[PDB]
Amino acid sequence: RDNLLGISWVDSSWIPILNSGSVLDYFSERSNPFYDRTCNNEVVKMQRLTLEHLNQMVGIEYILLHAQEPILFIIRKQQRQSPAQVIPLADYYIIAGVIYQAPDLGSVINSRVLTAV
Amino acid sequence: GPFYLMRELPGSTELTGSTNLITHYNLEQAYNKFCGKKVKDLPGMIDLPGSHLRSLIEKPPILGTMLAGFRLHTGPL
Amino acid sequence: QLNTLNKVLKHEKTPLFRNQVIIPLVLSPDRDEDLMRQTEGRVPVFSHEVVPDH
Amino acid sequence: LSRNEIIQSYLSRQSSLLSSSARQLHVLVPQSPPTDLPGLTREVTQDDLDRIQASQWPGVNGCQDTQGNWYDWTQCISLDPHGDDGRLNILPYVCLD
Amino acid sequence: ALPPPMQYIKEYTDENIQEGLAPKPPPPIKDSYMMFGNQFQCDDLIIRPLESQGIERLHPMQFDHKKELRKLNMSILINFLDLLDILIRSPGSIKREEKLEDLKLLFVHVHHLINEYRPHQARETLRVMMEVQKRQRLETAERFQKHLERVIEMIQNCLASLPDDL
Amino acid sequence: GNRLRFQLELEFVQCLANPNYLNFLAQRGYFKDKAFVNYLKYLLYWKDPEYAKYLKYPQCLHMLELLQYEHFRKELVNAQCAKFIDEQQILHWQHYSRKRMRLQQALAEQQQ
Amino acid sequence: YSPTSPSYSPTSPSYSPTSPSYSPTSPSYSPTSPSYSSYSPTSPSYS
Amino acid sequence: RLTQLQDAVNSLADQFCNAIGVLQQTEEYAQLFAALIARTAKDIDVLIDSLPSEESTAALQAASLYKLEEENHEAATCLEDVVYRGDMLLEKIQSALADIAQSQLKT
Amino acid sequence: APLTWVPGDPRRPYPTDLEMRSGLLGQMNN
Amino acid sequence: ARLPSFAIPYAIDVLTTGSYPRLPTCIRDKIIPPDPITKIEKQATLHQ
Repeated sequence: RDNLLGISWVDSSWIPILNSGSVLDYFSERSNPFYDRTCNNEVVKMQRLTLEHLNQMVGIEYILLHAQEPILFIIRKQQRQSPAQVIPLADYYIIAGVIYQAPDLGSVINSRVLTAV
Repeated sequence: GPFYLMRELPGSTELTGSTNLITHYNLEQAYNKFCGKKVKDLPGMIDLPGSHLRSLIEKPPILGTMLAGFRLHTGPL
Repeated sequence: QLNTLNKVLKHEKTPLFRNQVIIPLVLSPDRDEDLMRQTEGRVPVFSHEVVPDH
Repeated sequence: LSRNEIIQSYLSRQSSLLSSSARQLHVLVPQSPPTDLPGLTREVTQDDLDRIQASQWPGVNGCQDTQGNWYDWTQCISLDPHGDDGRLNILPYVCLD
Repeated sequence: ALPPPMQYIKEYTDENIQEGLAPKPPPPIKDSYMMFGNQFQCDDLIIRPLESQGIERLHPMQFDHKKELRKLNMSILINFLDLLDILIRSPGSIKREEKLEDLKLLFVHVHHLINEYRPHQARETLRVMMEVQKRQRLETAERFQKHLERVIEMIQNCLASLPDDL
Repeated sequence: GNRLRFQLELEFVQCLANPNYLNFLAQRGYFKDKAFVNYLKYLLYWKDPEYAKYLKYPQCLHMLELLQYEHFRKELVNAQCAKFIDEQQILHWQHYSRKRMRLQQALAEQQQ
Repeated sequence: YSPTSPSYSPTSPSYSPTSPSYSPTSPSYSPTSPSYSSYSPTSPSYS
Repeated sequence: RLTQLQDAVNSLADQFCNAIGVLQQTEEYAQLFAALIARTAKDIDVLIDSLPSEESTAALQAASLYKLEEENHEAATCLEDVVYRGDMLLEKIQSALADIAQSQLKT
Repeated sequence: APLTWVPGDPRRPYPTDLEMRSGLLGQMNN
Repeated sequence: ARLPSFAIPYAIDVLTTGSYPRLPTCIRDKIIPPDPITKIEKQATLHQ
């Protein structure tokens, strides 16, 4: 919880069972530090075959953005004020069943320059 | 039984794919009448019996006489 | 010089950078000649190791 | 799981046949009632130890085959059990590099 | 969850940070239960566990592997033909589950016989290999013996060479 | 107890056969400490047959010897090192097995 | 010093990682009725 | 050999499963499937006809390994005894070549 | 070597990280 | 269910000798530098 950018979480048993909706499910788990046990994404784990929960009423949600079938599966965290209104919060990208948080442009540049100086 | 192996023969049964329902339930006459009707509808019979709403009827199916007689006035025009 | 040159440009009026978020689209094992030549020979054939590493 | 395409089905035949594969078949080995230790309690007969090292023993040191060619455990036997051009090739039992 | 890629170096290394004589010695051969990886992997066990543990045995103690494997190959083809026969008569008959279960039972006995063969092969390999080693040593010794005679042949050639010069 | 010591040491030595864990330890700086080299020198008791009898993954022993050369630990901090060593290990393994099999089969089929 | 591969390596954990819990062991579903009314990023080198 | 036998047994089943699957899912398919099954079945039979009833493996195995140990010892002695005397040759015969070389250089 | 071992195949010669995490050294030290 | 081949020469190399003679040696050739000879063989090679 010190720095979410500097944490990686995985589960080798989950890695064989992985592709598309599977990714949403893995993220949905719970123990992943990025996933919140509060917000709305917890209640989609409670709901069944939901197909539009992010629109009519709103809240913090996690949705797949871009997907490559074998490994690459990018997830985006949105905060909706109303249907047809989306506010992007952050992006968590999964490479080879390893979840990282997408580094900011300015934050990454500045920290690495500090390491170089 | 030194040989071993040698398991059970199934035993013949009457339920098979062989008998079409035409022969299985003796509906061989219903299929013949269907073919005859196809070679030769309800809407046609209705238009022949009468001059010539369906959604309302389907929805309905899914779900002081003297004053009524006198109330006739203020119409027929 | 380039520490200060870089820093001045950064602190000069600019669009917010913490806003933007870097996301990778595709990773393929096919030989890359463009990527290699662009990165001056270093880091070629965008593999899986290279995105957690960089 | 539908498969059944003429092409998909045709691939199955070639792959399965490759792994599996006038008689040219191995000589039928009659069963031996006494084995070297328990069956004949012959224990070690120096003769048995001498036979295994140099003599041809039909099943202890090799496979006889038909046509008389003798194939030792290290060697690979090529034989044609079906009456067809394709020949079953039996790889070495020991395969000591 | 909370766990990382396992806890890092600790305990034995802390002990090891000493000098000359202070570190603890090696542990004794725990001849009992251990926990490598996740499996117990306890000691004192066989190589091919009897099929009697976990499944039925359709083969008598005579077990002439070569004859029983041939019978089991036949039972499997005949049982497949019977499964086709259940399909002729009643696909839904209770026997269909039994025939599907009985064919699998047969495929497993063949693997148990193959497991008997693998030690039959380990035992044979332990027996041979030293026979090839034996022949290679005798041949290498014969080569040296022959090379030495040929070296002595060279010695006598050198003797011929002294008169050859004279 | 000595039982827990034996079990933890067995698990650690079997885990050392992983190039990923080796690169982990090398990057985290555990190798630079003079305590870990003494621990490795003590860990050489596994070469005895009575101790090697309990080793499920034997690929570790040879690797352990390399760790004593004092130049293997200075390097291997790179990820390309783990890449290359795991590549060669899995290549030796799979190619040995499948190449023996395929060579035997192909020669038996071609000679016929 | 090694084959076709990114020509750069770093300090230690570009990012530090973690892991889940023991998976072999876990709870159950315990449900109730409504009462009554492609490629491969594997180490094997690609051709 | 044994791995090939296991794979052949597993495939014998492969052609059964596949045959029935095809059926549930034309004549040439059944013909080739039948030929496939019969071919692989005969191959499994002729492969089993290989590994034997076998015997010894201890009684003869133990006797043979003991004889092999004795003969390995005696062969090691013979090869070394030859070797001590073999290396003896090169030892002072190269010093005889060095004596000739010394006499030639001293001239 | 597994007959079906393939480049995607997870099984590996080192002790495998996943087995180290569930392994005693990984958990008992924590 | 299939059981596989035994280690055989591999197990022999394991139990008797420890120096693994399998896999690649390129590990040691590329990572570990060679150990230098002492006077015993330095001058020996000198005189050969």
